Amino acid sequence: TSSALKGAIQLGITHSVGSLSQKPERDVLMQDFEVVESIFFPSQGSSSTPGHHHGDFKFKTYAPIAFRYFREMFGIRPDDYLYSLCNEPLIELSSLFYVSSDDEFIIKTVQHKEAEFLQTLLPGYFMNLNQNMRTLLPKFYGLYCVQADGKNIRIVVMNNLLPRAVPMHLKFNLKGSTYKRRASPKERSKGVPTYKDLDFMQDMPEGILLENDHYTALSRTMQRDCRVLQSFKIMDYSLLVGIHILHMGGIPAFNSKGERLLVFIGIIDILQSYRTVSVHRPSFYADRFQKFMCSTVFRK
Amino acid sequence: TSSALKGAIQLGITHSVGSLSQKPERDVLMQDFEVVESIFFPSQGSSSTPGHHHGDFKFKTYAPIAFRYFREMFGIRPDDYLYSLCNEPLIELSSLFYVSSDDEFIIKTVQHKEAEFLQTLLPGYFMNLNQNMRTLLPKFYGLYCVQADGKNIRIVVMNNLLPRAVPMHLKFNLKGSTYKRRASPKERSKGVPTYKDLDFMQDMPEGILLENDHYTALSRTMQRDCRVLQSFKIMDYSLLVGIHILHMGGIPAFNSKGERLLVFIGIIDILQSYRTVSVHRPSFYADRFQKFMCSTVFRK
Ligand SMILES: Nc1ncnc2c1ncn2[C@@H]1O[C@H](COP(=O)(O)OP(=O)(O)OP(=O)(O)O)[C@@H](O)[C@H]1O
Ligand SMILES: Nc1ncnc2c1ncn2[C@@H]1O[C@H](COP(=O)(O)OP(=O)(O)OP(=O)(O)O)[C@@H](O)[C@H]1O
Ligand SMILES: [Ca+2]
Ligand SMILES: [Ca+2]
Ligand SMILES: [Ca+2]
Ligand SMILES: [Ca+2]
Repeated sequence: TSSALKGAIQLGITHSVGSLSQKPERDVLMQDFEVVESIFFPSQGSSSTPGHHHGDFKFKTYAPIAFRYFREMFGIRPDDYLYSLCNEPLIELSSLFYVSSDDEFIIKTVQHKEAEFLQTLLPGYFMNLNQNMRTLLPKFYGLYCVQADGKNIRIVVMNNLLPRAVPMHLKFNLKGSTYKRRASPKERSKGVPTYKDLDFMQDMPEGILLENDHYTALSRTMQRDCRVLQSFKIMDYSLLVGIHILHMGGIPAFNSKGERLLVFIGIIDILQSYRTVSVHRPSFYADRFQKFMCSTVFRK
Repeated sequence: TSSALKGAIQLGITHSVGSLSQKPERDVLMQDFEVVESIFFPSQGSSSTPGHHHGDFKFKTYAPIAFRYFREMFGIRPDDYLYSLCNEPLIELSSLFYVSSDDEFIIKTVQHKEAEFLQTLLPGYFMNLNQNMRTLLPKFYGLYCVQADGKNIRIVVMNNLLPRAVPMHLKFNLKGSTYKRRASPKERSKGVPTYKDLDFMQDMPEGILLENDHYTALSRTMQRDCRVLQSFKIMDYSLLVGIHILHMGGIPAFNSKGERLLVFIGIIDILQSYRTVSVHRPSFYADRFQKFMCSTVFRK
């Protein structure tokens, strides 16, 4: 019964943000990042909580005020968040993901270790957001946890980098590494294949050309996201990249042949940190990661 | 030999920010707040350090990169900082203060406890600065420590709320408390008397009137600074207030009689925290502090 999770997500977020938009607004304080609040949904029902078809669950909203601030800094009006996520069926896919009917939000699960680490990331995330306004890291809208009979599933709601609205003719999941970085042929048979690194280097060996103008932003704001990531001892993150070819949100690019492109990029899987690996190893992953994307994958 | 401190301040800041403006710029990370860097000035001299008339000292710059960011967010070009402070004599006054020849910077000493607490305040300070852009808290430009033979003097360089450039006809140091809040008559004989709270309530008993427009900013951004301060368990801070009467930086106000004013305000002495006092006591100081200034001291 996946349906028992979709509903518990949808029920609880409504109750969480619903009750918040009545409380009046205030600034975020360091105190707000470690708050975790819990509301209880009996199948019978309660004075606070409506009854439902699914079984009894507690719904846990992590760091609620801080994600209110993050959502607003991101443009996510509360009424839209709630409608998109809690008032329309959720599609699965095949860590475990979902999407909104809208295709604007992605949900993902996260190991207890990864959610706990997100909580510690918040202040540095706040700092990066408020310094590097064109950063590529995940746009985190909320951290939640549904408590089943004796298990916890932990969800982080975040932004969809590749929306149905723009048609993606190429997909890539890149890391700057080579080992097994080649699309499992099971995946290679989708019409929407998310090719990996070796796949890239042969299919697109003259690269993705960028103007002297826009290539500089990338090189600059990636050096920034990599300095942020290695600071926090993070690894195994990919630069996900969808390409679209022509005959408004993304980057404009020129093809090896010369067709005009619009490239859509973002850094994903940033919650595995190492705070046995070496002292200087996450720095190695960053320097590689960046010297790759900003030489092999995008050039001037 | 106060002169031996003025010089050690001036020598070390030059060396600290001088060496920094050659290093290339990057974003602030949580890691940067706890850094403390030390450079050594022998009276003989060194390859790194010039010789001097004063005795040997180590100069300690606290959280250097974070204060570079704070200075820039505040408008303080590095060349100006350095000239003002390190390239012109420093005036004393009669905790121990100085000023720049310019009258734009104030220096103050801080107990080891207070400096150590500033270091912990940095991330919440970063958060407040980047949320409440019209906040009243001290503008901190740097935290430094000069190590004498066996003693340490710890300085925080910050902004002068009452500059010689505007003539102040009134001064006040207000807290929302009454006990001994009445200017020591020793001070009461200066031509520039910094009256306290009881002094205010009788000399200006019809208050400082403010437009419905500007009175709202104050009430709003003070409720914000007080929510920040009590969060950090801080007390004994005063709202310092200088008044100027007419016949461009400050607030415009109307007098009980009706003359047109320009009021200059700021919150000072915020480094005494309590992280024996009650759980809810710093909150009491804030609610009082604010319900005072935004009823007795400024009205609509
Ligand atoms: N924010 C996002 N926007 C668009 N697509 C995404 C997003 N996050 C994940 N995906 C899709 O899921 C894949 C990456 O999943 P991710 O690596 O984040 O999760 P995971 O289960 O931890 O993966 P891995 O097993 O590689 O560590 C990508 O190849 C991408 O196509
Ligand atoms: N940033 C500033 N701008 C202008 N004047 C200031 C500033 N800081 C301090 N002063 C002057 O010094 C006085 C306040 O000193 P402050 O209370 O900050 O230091 P202190 O020695 O800890 O004082 P106290 O003994 O009251 O705790 C004020 O009355 C004011 O006139
Ligand atoms: Ca991955
Ligand atoms: Ca992972
Ligand atoms: Ca004081
Ligand atoms: Ca004090």
